[PDB]
This record gives sequence, C-alpha cells and structure tokens, in this order.
Amino acid sequence: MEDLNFRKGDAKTDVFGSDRMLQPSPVERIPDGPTTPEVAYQMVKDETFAQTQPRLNLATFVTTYMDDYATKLMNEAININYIDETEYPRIAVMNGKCINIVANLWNSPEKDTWKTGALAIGSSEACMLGGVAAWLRWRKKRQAQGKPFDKPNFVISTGFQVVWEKFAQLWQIEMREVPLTLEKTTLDPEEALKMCDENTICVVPIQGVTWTGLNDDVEALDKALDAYNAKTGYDIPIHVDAASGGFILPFLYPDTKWDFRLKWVLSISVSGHKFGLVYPGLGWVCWKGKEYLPEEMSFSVNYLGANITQVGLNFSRPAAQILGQYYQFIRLGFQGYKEVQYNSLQIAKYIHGEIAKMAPFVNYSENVVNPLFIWYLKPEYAKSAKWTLYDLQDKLSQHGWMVPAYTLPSKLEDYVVMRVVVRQGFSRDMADMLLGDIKNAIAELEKLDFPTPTRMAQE
Amino acid sequence: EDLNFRKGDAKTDVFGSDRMLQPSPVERIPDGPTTPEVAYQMVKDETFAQTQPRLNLATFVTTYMDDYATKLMNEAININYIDETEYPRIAVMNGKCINIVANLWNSPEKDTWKTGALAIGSSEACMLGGVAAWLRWRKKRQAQGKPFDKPNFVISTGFQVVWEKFAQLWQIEMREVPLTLEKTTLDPEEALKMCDENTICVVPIQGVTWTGLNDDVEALDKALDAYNAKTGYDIPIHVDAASGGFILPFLYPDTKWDFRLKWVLSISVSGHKFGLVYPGLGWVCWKGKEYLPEEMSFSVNYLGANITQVGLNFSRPAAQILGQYYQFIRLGFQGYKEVQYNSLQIAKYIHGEIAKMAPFVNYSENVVNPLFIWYLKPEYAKSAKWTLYDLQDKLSQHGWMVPAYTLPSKLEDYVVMRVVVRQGFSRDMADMLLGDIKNAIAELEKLDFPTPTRMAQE
Amino acid sequence: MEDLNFRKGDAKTDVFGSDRMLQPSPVERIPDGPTTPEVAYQMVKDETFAQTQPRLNLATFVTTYMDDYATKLMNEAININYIDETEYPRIAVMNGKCINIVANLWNSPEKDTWKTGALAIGSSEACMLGGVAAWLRWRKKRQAQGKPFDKPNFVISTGFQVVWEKFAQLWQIEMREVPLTLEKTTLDPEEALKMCDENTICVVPIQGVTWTGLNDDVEALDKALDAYNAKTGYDIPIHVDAASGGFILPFLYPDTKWDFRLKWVLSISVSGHKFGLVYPGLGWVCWKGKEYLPEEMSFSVNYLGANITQVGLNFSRPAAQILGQYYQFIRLGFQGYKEVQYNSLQIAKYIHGEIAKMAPFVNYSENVVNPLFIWYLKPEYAKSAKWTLYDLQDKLSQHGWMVPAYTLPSKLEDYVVMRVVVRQGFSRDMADMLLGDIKNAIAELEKLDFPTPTRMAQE
Amino acid sequence: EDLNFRKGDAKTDVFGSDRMLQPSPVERIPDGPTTPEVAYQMVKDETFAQTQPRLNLATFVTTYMDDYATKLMNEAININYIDETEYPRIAVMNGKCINIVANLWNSPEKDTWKTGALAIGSSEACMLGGVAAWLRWRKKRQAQGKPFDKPNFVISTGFQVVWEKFAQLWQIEMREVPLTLEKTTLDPEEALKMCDENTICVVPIQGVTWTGLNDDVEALDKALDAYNAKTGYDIPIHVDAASGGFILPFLYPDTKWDFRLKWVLSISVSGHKFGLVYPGLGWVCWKGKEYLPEEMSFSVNYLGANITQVGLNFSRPAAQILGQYYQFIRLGFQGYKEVQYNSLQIAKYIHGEIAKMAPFVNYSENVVNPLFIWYLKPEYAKSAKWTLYDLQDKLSQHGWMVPAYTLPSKLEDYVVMRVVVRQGFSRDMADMLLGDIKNAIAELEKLDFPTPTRMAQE
Ligand SMILES: *Cc1c(COP(=O)(O)O)cnc(C)c1O
Ligand SMILES: *Cc1c(COP(=O)(O)O)cnc(C)c1O
Ligand SMILES: *Cc1c(COP(=O)(O)O)cnc(C)c1O
Ligand SMILES: *Cc1c(COP(=O)(O)O)cnc(C)c1O
Repeated sequence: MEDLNFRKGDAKTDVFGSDRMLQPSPVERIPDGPTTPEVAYQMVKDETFAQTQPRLNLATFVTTYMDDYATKLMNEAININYIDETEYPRIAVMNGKCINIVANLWNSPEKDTWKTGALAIGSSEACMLGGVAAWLRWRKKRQAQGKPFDKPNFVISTGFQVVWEKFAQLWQIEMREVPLTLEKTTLDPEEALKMCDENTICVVPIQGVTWTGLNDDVEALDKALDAYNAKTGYDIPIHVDAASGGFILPFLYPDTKWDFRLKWVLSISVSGHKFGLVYPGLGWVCWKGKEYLPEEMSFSVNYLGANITQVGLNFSRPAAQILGQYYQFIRLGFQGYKEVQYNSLQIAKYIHGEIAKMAPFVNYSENVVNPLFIWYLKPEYAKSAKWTLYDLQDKLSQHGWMVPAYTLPSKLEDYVVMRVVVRQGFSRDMADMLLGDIKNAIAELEKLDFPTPTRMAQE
Repeated sequence: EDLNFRKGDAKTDVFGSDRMLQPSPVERIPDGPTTPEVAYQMVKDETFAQTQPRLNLATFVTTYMDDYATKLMNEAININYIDETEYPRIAVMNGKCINIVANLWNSPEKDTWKTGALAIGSSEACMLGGVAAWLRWRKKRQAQGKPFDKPNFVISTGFQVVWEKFAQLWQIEMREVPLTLEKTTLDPEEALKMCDENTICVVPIQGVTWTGLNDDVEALDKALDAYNAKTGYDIPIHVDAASGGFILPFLYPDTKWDFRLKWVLSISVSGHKFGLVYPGLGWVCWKGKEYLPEEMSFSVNYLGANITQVGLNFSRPAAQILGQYYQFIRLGFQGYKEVQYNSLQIAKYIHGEIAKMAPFVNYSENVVNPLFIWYLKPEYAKSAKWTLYDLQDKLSQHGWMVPAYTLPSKLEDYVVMRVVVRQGFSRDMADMLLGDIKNAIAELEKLDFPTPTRMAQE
Repeated sequence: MEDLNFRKGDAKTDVFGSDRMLQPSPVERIPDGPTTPEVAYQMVKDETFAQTQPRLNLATFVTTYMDDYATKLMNEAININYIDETEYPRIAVMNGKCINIVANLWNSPEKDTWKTGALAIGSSEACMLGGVAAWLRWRKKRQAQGKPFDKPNFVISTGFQVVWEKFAQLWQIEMREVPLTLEKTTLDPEEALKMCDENTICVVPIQGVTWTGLNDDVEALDKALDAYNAKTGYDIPIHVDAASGGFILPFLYPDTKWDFRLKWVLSISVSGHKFGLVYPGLGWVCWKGKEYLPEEMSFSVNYLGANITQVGLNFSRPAAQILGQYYQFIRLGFQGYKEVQYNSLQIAKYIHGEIAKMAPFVNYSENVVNPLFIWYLKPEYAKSAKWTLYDLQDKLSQHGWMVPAYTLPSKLEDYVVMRVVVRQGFSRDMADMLLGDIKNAIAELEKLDFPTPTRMAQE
Repeated sequence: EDLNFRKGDAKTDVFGSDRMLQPSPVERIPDGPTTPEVAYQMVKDETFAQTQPRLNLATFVTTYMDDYATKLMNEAININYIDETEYPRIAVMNGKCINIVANLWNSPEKDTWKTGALAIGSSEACMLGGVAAWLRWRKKRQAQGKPFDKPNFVISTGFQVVWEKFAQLWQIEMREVPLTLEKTTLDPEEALKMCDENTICVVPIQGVTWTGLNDDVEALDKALDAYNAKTGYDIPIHVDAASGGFILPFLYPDTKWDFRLKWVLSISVSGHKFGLVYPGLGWVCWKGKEYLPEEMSFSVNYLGANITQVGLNFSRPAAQILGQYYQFIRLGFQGYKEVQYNSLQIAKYIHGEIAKMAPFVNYSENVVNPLFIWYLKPEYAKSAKWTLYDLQDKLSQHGWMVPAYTLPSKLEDYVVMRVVVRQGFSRDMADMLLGDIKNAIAELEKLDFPTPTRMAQE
C-alpha cells in the first residue's frame, strides 16, 4: 500500500509531507517544473502571515473592510477588464454614473448629463491627471501670449503626499513647497501666493493632509487667488487634492465651501479606496467642466448613449472597484455614507480625547475634521523620558498593531508624532483595545533605566 | 401582514420592493440606503447584458485562473500593496517576481534584487520605460551642451494606444513607421530614417495587437548599433513585449529579443495577458541599475531585499502579486510552456480552419503568438453583399466578441478580424466558434442587397 | 428615502454606521438587548485580530493546520456530542477503532479486539486518568498487603508539564521531582529510584519534554525499575507521558523500545492534537491490558437510552476530533504519518543547525529527536551582550511570531532558553522567514549601547 | 485508459477504486495513504446510520446555532485556548464570559474579574466545585485538630453520573437521598439526616436529568443555616445547575437559588446545554475568591485582566468561548429570555398534548425547564401489551431518539420517557413528534401478545 510518489506531488501527497515543502521558495528564477495547486497555494499564502493584519494597520487610509455583499460582487468581477468598454459597455456606463455622482457630490455646475471626470487606480493617477491638465492649460495660455512655457512650477504645502513629488519628477515640473509652522499648521494662502508667478500652473490645497489630518482652507485660497489673478492676469487655478476629505466633507461638512462651488477650483481628485469605502484600486478625478480638460489629453466615446471620457495613465485594469463604488452609493446613499463617516470621525475624536488624558501625550490639534489625528510627547515629559514614540510604535507592533511614528515636514521636523487613522471596520471596541495596549506600553517603557537608541539619537 | 415589506425590512423580497420599481441613480447619490440584497442585485443585474469574459475574443487579458489562484487573490482583496512597511512579505514577493521576470528575459544584472518595477499593466510599465529613456537622453544632451526640449521616439504605426497616451501626457513627439505588405512589422532602416539627435528610444513590439506579429528586435539592435556608432546619438531600445514577454521565453528561448541584445535597456510586459494573472498586473525591467535614473526612483530595504520604488500609481491591490507568484510556483517553466503551447496550438488550429473557408485569407501564414488576423479574399469581397463587420455582429448574437477593424496606415484598406486565444479557451470552444462562423457565412450569403458597411466600402 | 432606524439595527444598518459599534463590548453584565448577527459577529471576531496568528505561534505543540477535507469533516460535526453513544453509536465504534490503532502503534500485547483505552480532551485528562489508575492499583495492592495507603507519591523529572502539578494538587498526591543537570539532561533512572519508596504509585518518564524537546530513556528506566522492584517488592510501574513523542516514535524510531514492549510500561498517554495531527481537543490514554484499568474507573449511564459505559473525566464534548483522527489514520496511513513527521523533524533539524552557526547561540542538545529544540546564549557572548533572549522574543513578536524565552527547571534555572516547535504546516520556506527575522533582530539588538531591563536583572 | 484509475490517482473516482472495496481499519493503521476524497467519504459515510442531532430528543446539549455563530466557531477550529500568552484577547474574552455568568447568578463579589473558570462541560465544572469544597473542608478540619480523611457529600438519587465519577475518582463517599412520589426532588430535611462533620457540601440540582425538575435550593439553604448554627459544621451548597443555570435567570429571576443565598458558595452550568453553544462548554463560578483554594489555582494578568488558571483540562478548543460571547452580545438578556421562553413553551405544549393521550400520565404538573417526563397510566400499563421501550423503538424507525428508562432509587419500578426541547426544535417539529407518537400508540395497541419488555416487567 506504499505510494511511491507520495513525496513528489501525486494525488495522495500531503502538502507538508512533500519534498517541495522542504525546499525554499524561488528567489531569482522560475522553478523548472510545476507543483500541485495545494502546495503552491500554501507556499504563497504562508508567506503573508508574518506581517501586519490589515484591520490592525492603523497607518493606512485605504479601506480594509467592506460588507459581505460588496465583497462577493467584487470577487465575481475579478476577471473583468474595465478598459474593454466595447465588450463591457454596462460597466463603462456604470463608471460614467459613478463619475456623475462624485462630481455632483462636489457640486459641479456642469450642465452636461455625463460629467467630465475619469476613473483612476487611486489618488496618484487622479492627481497626476489633474496636474497634467493644469500644465497643458497653462502651456496653451502662455504660448498664445507669446510667453515662455518651458519652466512650469506648482505650489503646495510641505505637507504634500509623495505622489506630488512623483509628479514633479516624472514630468520635470518644479514643486514649490510652503512650510508648516505651529502658527500655520495648514496651507496659508498669503504664503502660497509668495511662491506664485507667471510659471505657476496651479496651487494644490489638500483635504486630509496625511501628516496632520487637517484640511487646507480652500475657500481662503480661492479668495486670495482671485485678487492675485485679477492683479497679474496669470489666471492660476486650484486643483484640490481631496484624497480623504473628498468623501468626508460632502456628508459631514456640507456647508464647508471647498469644491466646484469655488470660482478657481477647476479640478478635484479623491481616493475612492480611502473614505469612498471601496477595497484598494479606486480613485476619481473630476473637472469643473469639459473646457478645463484639454483635448490634447482626452477624447470621449459613446457607449449605449453615455458619453464616457477617455483619459488615463493606466489602460487594462480590474473593473471590480467600479461595481464596489456603485454598490456603496446604492447600498448606503447619502444617509448611509453620513452615518459611516460619523462613526469613523466619532471614534477618532474618542481616541483623541483619551490620548489627551494620558500624562506623556499632547495632541497637535484640538480640531478633528477627518477620522485621523496626530499627537506627540509633552516637551517636559519627553526631556526626562527614556523612550520616544518610535519605541511605542515597536511595543504596539508586538500586539499586531501598526501605529506609525514619524517626524513632521519642514519647520516642524523636530516634532516626532504618532498617527491613528480610523476606517470603517475599526470600532469603539477596537479603539478600547488599542488604548489599553497604549497604556500598558507606556507603563513598561517608564520602567526603563537607560535611554533607548532613538531617545539617544534625539540628543 | 408586514407594513414595511415594500420599504426594505427584514422580510422584504428584493423583487417585491419599491426600490426595484425605481431606476438606478444616474446623476446623484440616492438620499438613503437600501438592503444589501437589493443593492447587490441592482449592481450585478446591470452586468448581465454584455459580453461574457470567456467569450471575449478581442481581449488579450486573462479571463481564467484556477480555483486556488482565485481563492488566494480573493483573500487578498483588502491588502494595499504600497503599505510595504506594514506588508513587507508582499514587498519582498514583489521583488522576487521582478527577479524571475528579469531572468526570464536574460538580464545580465549581477545584483540579487533586479532593477524593475510592479505596474498595473503594460500602460504604466511602458510609460515608466519611456520616461526613463527621456530622462537618460535629457541628461546626455545637457552634458553635451545640446538642446533637449524637442524629444521624439520611434515606433511602428502598429503601436498600441498607450504610446499615444505617453506622447500626449508628456508632450513627446511620436514618429511612426508605416506598415506595408512587404514590411508587415517594424522595418529597421525605415525606423532609423526617423531617428535623430532628439530620439529618446525606438520601440519594437512583441505581440503587435493589430497583427499578432513580432517586430524583429535583433534586426533593430543590429541597425541601431551601426547608426549609434556613426552618429554618437546612443539611441536605445525599449521593448514593448506586452504579450510576447511571457510567450517568447517558453516557446522561443533561442530568439534573441531581450537583454541578450546590446541596446535593449528596458522591457515591459502585461502580467495580466500571457503572464496568466487576472486584470491589474504589468512589469517593467531595466538591464541594470545604471539605466534607471536616480531622478525617478529610489530603493528601500525590506527584510534584506532591495525593492525599487518607482511607479505612476501608489495605493493599489496586492492580489495580483500573489497571483503572479502562485503561477510561477504552481506551473514553473514547464507549466508555462505547456499552457502557452496549448494556446498557440489552438490559435494555429483556428488559423488553419479559417484558411479553408472560401471567403477568407489569413494575413500571415506564420502564427508566433496565440492570435492572428484574416480578411476577405479580394475577389470574394468584391461580389459579396457583406463585410467582416457584419460577421462580427452575427457572432455577437451568440455571445462572442470577435472584432473587425481596419489595419494601421498604408494598410488601412484592409478590414481584418482578430481572434485571441487565452488560457481557458479550449479546442472544444474553438470548434463552437468555427461552427458559428460557418453558420454566419451561410446566412450572410443569402443577402440580396449590400449591408451598410458593404456600401460604405464602395 | 431616509431610514429612521438605520443606526439602531434594522435590515438596512451598516455594521460600522451603527450605534452599537460606538459602544464598548460587555465586560461585566449581559447586554439588556439583542443586536443583529452581523454586528455581533464583528464584535467578537474583531477582538481576535490583535494576537498571535496560530500558524506563527511557535510556542505551541498543538496542531494549527489540517487539510481542507479534514477541516470540512470536523466543521460538519460541530453539533455532535460524543457522549450520546446510544444516539451516535457509529462514532462510539470509531472512537474504539482509534483506540485500537493507537494501542497497536504502541505495540500493545493485549489480545482483545477492542483495546483498553480512553478518549480524552488532551494529554491533561489522559495523564490524570493514567495517574488515577496507578493510584487505585496501588491502593488496592497496599490494602491487600495490610500496609498503609494514605500517603501516595509519584516520581517525575523537574521537566514535568503542569498537568502533573494539577494531578498532585487536585488529588493531594505528593509529586517527587528529579532535577535536571547538564550531565543529566533527561530523567536519570538511578536518581529517580532514590526517590521511590513503598508509597510510590508510578514513575513518569516523558517523551517530548516541553522544556527541552528531549525524551526520557524509558528503556533505561524499565531496566532499573525491574531490578528495584525485584529487590523491594514495591512493584512500581511506569506511566509514559508521551504527549508529543507518542505520534513521533512509532513512525520515525520504530526500534526504540519505549512503549508496551517494556515490562513495566502499564499505561501511555498522548496528545492527539499535538503530533497526532488533529485540531485542538484530542488526547488518548491506553493501558497494557484490561487488568491495569481498575473497575472503579468504568461507569454506566441509562438516561440517554440503552446503556452507555465509559471511562473519563469529561462527559459531553465535541465528537469532531474523533472524525479528524480517524480521517488522518485513513488519509495518511503509516507511510503518510512517517513522511509528515519526517518533514517536521527535518525542518526542526535545519533550524537547529542554522541557529548553531550564529555567533550569539549554542544549542542545548546536539540530538533532535522531536520536531522542536531549545538554544541559549553562548555564556561568553551573553556576558558582554546588552540583550537577552527575552529581548529577542519581543523583536520577533513585532513580525507576528511567538518564539518563547523562559528559564529551564531546577538546577538549570539560571539558563534562559528559547524554543521553536515545528508543526505540520510550518515549511522550509517559513523556516527561512523565521531565520531571516532572527538574524535581523540580532543585528538590531547588537546596536544597543545600554543593557535592557532583563539583561540588567541578570546582573 | 488510465492504468492507475483504481489505485488512487488524479482521475480516480472514489467509488470506482480498490479502497472502497476494502473495510475501514479496525485494529491497525493502514500501511499507506489514500486520496483525501476517499478518506473523507470513508469517515463521513460511517456517520449516516445514526440519530440526526436535531431529532435527538434525549440530549440536553445544543444541536443548533445560527449561521454566524457557526462560521465564527469554524474559523477558530485551530485556536488552542490554553495559549493565553499567544491569544490574550480570547483569555480576556473568557474572563468576560465568566463575569457575565457570575453576574447572571447575582454574585456579590466586588472584583471586576469574577472568580470562575472555563470548563469542557458541567462534568469538569462540577468536579472543580467538588474539589474546591473538599479542600476547603480539609483545611478547616485540620485547623480544628479534627480528622479529614473520610469526606462525604450529599445529593439526590437523581444525580448525573459526574457525581459518581467524582465519588469514585477522588474516593469520596456519596450519600444519596432517594426519590419518592411524595418527594419528587431533594427534600432538605432528609438531606440533613445524612450530613455530619465529614460532609463537604450538599449538591442540589437545577434541571434534574431524570425528571426535569429543580431541587429547592432556598429551602435547602434555610435548613442548612439552622443545622450549621447548631453543629458548627458549616456545610456549604454547590449548585449543579447544568441546565437550570441558563433558564432561571431569564424566566424565573425572582426565584432565589444562586449567590443571593448565604450558603451557595459555588455554582456550575453547561454552557453547551441552555447556554446555547455547540458541544464543549461549561462554567463554574465561586461566590468569592476566598472560596477557591489557592492549592487549586493561581491567577495571571493578561492585558490587565485577572484570569484564574484552574481546570482539569489544559489544551482545548477556544471556539466555544467565541460562541458564548457571540450569544451574549447577539441575544442579550431579552434575546436569551425569548429563546428560552420558546423552548419552555414548546415543552409545556408537548406536555399538555401528552397528558391528553389515553396511555400516558405526566410525572409532574410543573414544567420549569424545557423538558419533562411521563409514564404509562398504571391501569393502562397492566393490560397493555407494550412498554415505553417499545414506543422508543417505534419512534426510532422515523429517526427520533426519545429515551425510555427507569427512574432512580425508590422509583426504579417507573419506566418513564423524556423529551428535551432545545433551541432549533419548533412547534412544527413538536407536531411531527406528536403525530408519530399517536401513530405508534395505534400500532402498538394492535399487538395480540406481550413484547419482551412487557413480559420482563411481570
Ligand atoms: C492617499 C493620498 C494620496 C495618494 O493616493 P493613492 O490613493 O494612495 O494613490 C495623495 N494625496 C493624499 C492627500 C493622500 O492621502
Ligand atoms: C496590452 C498592450 C498594451 C497596453 O497594456 P495594458 O496591460 O492594457 O495596460 C501596450 N502595448 C501592447 C503591445 C499591448 O498589447
Ligand atoms: C502537551 C503536554 C501536556 C498537556 O497536554 P494537553 O494536550 O495540553 O492537555 C502534558 N504533558 C506533556 C509532556 C505535554 O507536552
Ligand atoms: C448534563 C449534566 C451533567 C454533565 O454535564 P456535561 O455538560 O455533559 O459534562 C452533570 N449534571 C447535570 C445535572 C447535567 O444535566
């Protein structure tokens, strides 16, 4: 009854009684030959155990939970390539309907039924498309004026997210950075104007600054730019990087005027996979009207009577995230989105208030307007403490959390902060678990008799 | 009696509810919620009335993976790749996939961690290759005191549209080499005629979408070497191998098209085409670290692996990395070879059956990728009442998408039809398709009057 | 239209837009009222994220992987109560067949088709049943001889597992402990005999000592005990605690005489859920013959129909683990068990050898006979190191592992050691991941300028 | 043709294989392996020919949970509870379950973390309560200079077998108070007659398995208070509340049976009976920490919770802890009350329909747990050809298990039948049972000769 080939991968092989599971996974070259599907499944899957669990990843802004029905719907669409719009025209129209809904969430004045916007893989592509459109609009203007157009720049807070550095590098466009101070913890419009000139293609205020959790004041920026543009004729626009805030502000702060209600906001981008409540792979960019999307970048095709704009950096891509976005819009509606974001914001405020009660800590802001916030060590506490927030990050990782510590951008670079992001699926109960682990970690770190490596590096 | 039955309570039947008497939202988010079952049906039911992916014969992109790969990728739906500090095992796995691809392409780079990058498809992978070529050229010309404000690149008129996107989004001039019956792929002398001091690269294509053919990369490399020696322009190749990058290593290992060639400095591929992974995967590799400009890129060490950080996207699904690594382990070289062999053999089979039909003639007698094109015999077309556009419509009535289109410049009088054979399209399915084609021909030959497209051709 | 009850838990509620998920989980009192199944499911499930993943728990000996068919089979039996033998007689017979197979793996000479043994929830119950049986055989013996029987004792290594302390405390039986030394790293028979007297009910050698991974030499103990019993007439028996080794030795070391082949081995216990390859909830105890199981320990019940006779501490219990064990016996057979245990042992040997090459480390034993082993810091390295194995445990926890550090039992209590247990489902690829994390952790700890708290506590 | 088809290769059909022409192993492990599908069928197919759990009316143990509890528990199949350092959240969850149960029983303990312990069932929980009682008594008698080598405990003859196990495995004398028709539950004055200086506790039972009744704990408490005041023996109560512990708090909150009583120092319950969790759960609580001897127990601080480390088992499934905590949150007090109300109402319904049948008379008019027993009317039994054993056999022919058995001491001439109504046994299923009982009666009344069990009674 001996099975000659049991260790070699036949129908009787046990995965963990096989020769293949005594061998390392391939690092440099494809294996010469195959294995059983069960063996290969375990070899790939087992490597993903030893890292952060997504629901305990508190560094990320990107969705780690959807309900079972959205998840089934997206799984069922795993083999649907969005870009095959002639073959899958219902998904092309569904994409156009999502774009319409987003543009109207942002109060677009565009009268066309099919709003001018584009699907993206995240805010990276959406921001780049907005920035490229702004660059081409500026080039066209300056050429018509007989002015040089070879030295473009854009203006942004030092609180920028790295995709704006990617944009600057990949297109060779100069990024001008407005520093953060304790007195100006968000983009100050007067400071932004100091960096504007005839070569500025746009200013980029951020709704949901990743470093701080705050919102740049888009209305204040719009007012300053209106006076500046009237005086110079430079006609510098705004592109709003609303990666998180674009799905927070419409529901919880409808009266905050930050979007297409503003004269100079010509385009807005968002991460559908952050607070749009869809699994990874979704962003959106909208323009205020077709006249702000250059023809040099774009065309539109009619699918089943819908006019669908064709602009993007990617081509073939999963369609699942479109179904997921449209499901969330129908399943939740405005009320449902409001209640989910309310929960996330209330839990963030709850953690913020509990952090403030702890002896080592002080919050950077009293104002929690997105479901995330940052804190640092009280300066008097930090001076005689043996530990830093990097040490607290390490302690929390021992229980499976990722809670990141980092230094703030320019002029606040002496501030080591820690950030918590509250996403859908992070509950009050999970917040209580986190806070209990933070209190326990503090108590252990306060037993140290000698300074840690990062504490010594701060001297 | 349940007062709230139609309004969406726990007893509601989806299709006895008020919501399923209402249209789906076109312009604005609905004011309020519905039950998950109602929303699930409202979204899912809209996807019925379009092509079934396994019958989509226009696409090159994977429509089937086995149950284990599918389960593995489904389980990773909530993993954001870019969180590499949080998910360092996936970051390392990404690096191992890049190593394996670079070695499939015979990279001479000695570093254990090969210079390459994850992409969402060949679109991003091609654009990264082109931007790197543009920046390498800018730096060269700046050092020589030469202008660098008017870049161009050279490509066949058989280009795939991502190169037009690249041209538009970076404002780089695309110079196109036309196709003829005598030169059905990129001709090197004609390509060199379009090269000058401002050319950043030449782009041969392995798996031209319009024709199914391969540009001769080795022939281009030979021509570019003599031209670069004569001019000093130092023009490189970037190979767009969107399909061919996962065909040639297994079925044509001795064809010298990759990093074995002196001037091939970068190569891109669609992992979601013949890399056998569901939508959302491409790769770009450089021949060495010296060809990826520092201005574009940096690298971070995760668990001892050096992972290059270059890309157009940021947050993105990680599932396709697991899927690629699964295919590499599950199939190996032999398994990839056997799957691509099956796809190519079925393409050749259909190609041979098409040639036997009276209306048809194949564009090429040689099938080197699992796809091919044919057109109507000229004498048949002249007296026929129908065109290949009419055949496309007839086939769609049975659920197929088989596209008809005109070929690019100088061949634009040729209306062709294309079949792509992917994993999961079997000999049995090929027989169904061929049977539907014969029936469709038989119906179209009964027409007494020309169709609209037949009339538009006169 | 707006749903007035959306936050309160109706059919439209989103789990994470509900009032319930702004509230803590219940600590003291049952909630007054219900919630939706989806809310309750998340509230309980989400609390389990922030702890060790079972497949990365390298402290446990207990099975964390079975294949999909065993898992489905056991899931399908979740509502089957084993003890209802009149209602579920086929599972009762299946339990008996498992007992037969285990007794025959251990070379029972018992001729009855139905072997003398009992189901247990683990080695805890199995050991207690073996110990109670030894105690009752000894009481009856001493009563017949007109000798006292009120002060029983048993003899065991200080490497005992805590269930023997439970046995000592819950029955008020004296435990006599034989210390470990570097010269006698397992139970020395001569020293064990020195603790024996007329009140000793048994000696307990261990196959798979939890502290060390080693096997007590049962054959040496049997030989010494035979001479001791011939001299004293005390007739002290052996009960083998084979919690791990009972499913290793028969397959990988068939010629090692440790089981019912030995004259004085009257009972043996094992954890079916350790290297028996079944999910948690399984142990077995076998006796060499019916004459060694006292009649006082069998019981009969009639209130579940017909007549059910049993031996055990528990009563109602899941039956799933019986199905799982019988599946493994049929699915793997002798060859399959041998190949699975071979993989586990070979991977343990591989890690053991790589640990030995690292500058900080020295292995406790050169002999790896169970799929687990321990190491400690080289004494010369430890003296000048700023860190201890407790710090390495903490570093590994940051990547999801549990690799436990602890002090060895008596006379070796100055030795802080670390243990790795290799179970089915822990592959060579996972070993490489662990070893890479160990090397990285060593390199970080070697950067410390000051001693850690545990390093200071050692001086 | 596949040469190895019968031998177990990738093409083998389970029921076209050599292995399914062979017997399952009885004595020895098979020499070699088989495919998972064959092994799965070999084990699964043996479980068909026995009682379906939802038709098992003998058992008190849960046979139904909802789909979410079931999924949650299945997902925890590989979690070993005892690894509390590795799984500290489940350790804390266990402690919260103990808190909730202790508070359901009106514990006066002030500590946040109540003194209690997880068990596999009431067997382990009862044994822990008895051992604790035995050790408290040993310590007192030693301090008084009195003997402590001959312990005993007092219980009704309606005890469940675990108390016999406790008696035999610890060699502790069990003193039994018999049942009579005049004293259908434990009579306290009769219990006190068997108490002396060596009695470690008296064990009243809430949910007597034989009868379905509750011993009067408050009446016992009152009698013990006077006896302890007279003797100084200070004999305590341990309540075996295996079933009643999850019935009385919801349906009879004002019945004083628990830690509200002075002498009730510990209580045990089966979480897998009317705690509504699948097999593998019991709980024991003590009235305070001072009643759990240190010799049995220590406590460890996991994440700021005080968890007591006392038990007979060690490694064990953690799934049942999640199931218990899910039920507490999913149902709450109201949900438990409504579920137990349903079970009790259905038991009362069956009880009333049984009483209307000519052959039958109920043992008690009072149904306080969701179960009851009946027997044959004495005048009917005398001229009947059949017994309740014959009715058990007839009902088994339709898949039911409804057990017939003789009652304990002094009622051992009474053959009775028991029905237990658990969650998942509805009014509709009760109607099916009652229809089968009536059909069985009509068939048995056609007998012309006595059955073997009927002859055995005369
Ligand atoms: C997330 C983020 C980005 C990047 O968006 P992705 O969705 O990760 O591509 C850009 N800007 C801000 C403010 C962000 O938070
Ligand atoms: C598919 C294709 C592309 C575009 O690649 P995507 O994977 O769809 O982004 C580019 N070039 C060629 C030759 C292609 O076939
Ligand atoms: C596992 C272990 C025990 C405890 O057995 P469980 O299966 O956890 O109940 C007892 N003795 C030894 C040697 C062990 O390894
Ligand atoms: C069921 C029962 C027991 C045994 O409990 P298990 O949960 O089966 O271990 C003990 N006493 C009573 C009163 C019971 O009903």
